[PDB]
Amino acid sequence: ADYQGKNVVIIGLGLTGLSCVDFFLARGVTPRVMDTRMTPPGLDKLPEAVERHTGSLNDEWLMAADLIVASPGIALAHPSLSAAADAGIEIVGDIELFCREAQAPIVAITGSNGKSTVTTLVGEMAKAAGVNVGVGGNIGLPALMLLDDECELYVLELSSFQLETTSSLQAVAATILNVTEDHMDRYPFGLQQYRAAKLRIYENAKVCVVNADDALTMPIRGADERCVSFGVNMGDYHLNHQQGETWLRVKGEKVLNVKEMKLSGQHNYTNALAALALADAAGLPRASSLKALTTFTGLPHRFEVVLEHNGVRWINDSKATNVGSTEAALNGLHVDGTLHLLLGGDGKSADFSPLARYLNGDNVRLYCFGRDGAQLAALRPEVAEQTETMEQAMRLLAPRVQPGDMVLLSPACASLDQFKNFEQRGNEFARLAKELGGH
Ligand SMILES: Nc1ncnc2c1ncn2[C@@H]1O[C@H](COP(=O)(O)OP(=O)(O)O)[C@@H](O)[C@H]1O
Ligand SMILES: [Ca+2]
Ligand SMILES: [Ca+2]
Ligand SMILES: [Ca+2]
Ligand SMILES: [Mg+2]
Ligand SMILES: [Mg+2]
Ligand SMILES: [Mg+2]
Repeated sequence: ADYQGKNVVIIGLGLTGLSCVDFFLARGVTPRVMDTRMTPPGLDKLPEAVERHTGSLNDEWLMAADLIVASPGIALAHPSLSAAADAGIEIVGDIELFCREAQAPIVAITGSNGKSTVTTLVGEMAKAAGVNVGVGGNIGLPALMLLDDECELYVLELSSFQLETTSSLQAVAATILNVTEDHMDRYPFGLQQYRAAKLRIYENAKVCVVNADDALTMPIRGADERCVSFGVNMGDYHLNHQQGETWLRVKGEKVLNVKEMKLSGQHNYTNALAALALADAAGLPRASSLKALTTFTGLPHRFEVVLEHNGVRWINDSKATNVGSTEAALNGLHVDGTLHLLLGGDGKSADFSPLARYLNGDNVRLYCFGRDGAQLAALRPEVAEQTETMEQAMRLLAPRVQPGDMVLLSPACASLDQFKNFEQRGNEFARLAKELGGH
């Protein structure tokens, strides 16, 4: 598309907004930019020529624009944007700009949880085939930074927020991995409104990879001839457990024993299935995609085995900052002895009731900490202890573990009451696991 001579206004000075600034400058267009923060981080990366307004939105700049490029962090429902829309001003996001320029096929991945794992895994499948693949879309690698005529395949992680402002995506393969009650400040009409944003990913997709276990991932008018499913018990791509072992199964055929993989957890096995389905649909060779499943290490803090010693597996799932992530960790969980489950932090008013279903059984102990520890201990008080900190909780459980046990940090909560971020929480857990369980 051609933006020469247009009055372009960008909202957001995070890395996404900065990537939009670069996009227009590279095309000889000098945009204006605004951010509601007084001192956004990206301010000191801007060139002198770019007019900027911080500390609020600038309504007259919006109402004068030919094109508004909105960060995913502001809602189309914000009054200033609604007023611009009412005036007929075009509002797009970075992904819309990307889709108008992309000259290679796009694999598009959304869902409440699992996006970065599946996106990274599809990217590894492409790399194993020797494809110059561009993987991005998260806040650390905005999609526009990937645009290059040398790129042969794009693999994008897309949020519901980005999909709301995107109309031109034509994915070769698209998935909604799952939909769980989250992000509800932005979706005041509930789960079906959150879903509706994600459902946009299937518009004009050639193949829709759907979750056989989550009906909210089905396209809006239902399953159609484009749909390929993945699931635990059944689907085009599913899991087979027999005689103590587990295999990935595709169209009625085992393709891989999961012992060849480096990932753990049933939900990571279904992530592997979704990735394989997407890669297959994209035209990547099956053999190299399976090879990638055997070499992919997984991402830090995503149900990550940081120590396996003396028959005890210590699992850093610090990125489980919400209930849906921890529920998926507990569902189908394989533990020979006792699960020592670490829950805690700032739960952001979540309903933890869903976790109760998994917390019966004589082989579970809860160790609850942080701001909302008392609420988490209440799930099942007779097997629960409460401490202030994660380290205190780990020192409580360490003398009790036995071969066959699992120590799982899957907090279901944000870390910011006690840590700088979830990476610091997971790194501290890994340090303590080695101190306390390594000998
Ligand atoms: N398919 C899934 N369903 C639910 N939770 C998942 C799934 N895949 C991974 N998770 C968990 O969600 C958290 C974030 O995983 P990640 O792959 O970073 O997702 P996202 O990029 O969507 O934030 C981790 O706790 C991880 O174990
Ligand atoms: Ca802003
Ligand atoms: Ca206490
Ligand atoms: Ca956090
Ligand atoms: Mg992500
Ligand atoms: Mg079901
Ligand atoms: Mg609170």
